[PDB]
Amino acid sequence: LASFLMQAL
Repeated sequence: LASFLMQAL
């Protein structure tokens, strides 16, 4: 999940 939110960056 973290990566799915951090993809914004």
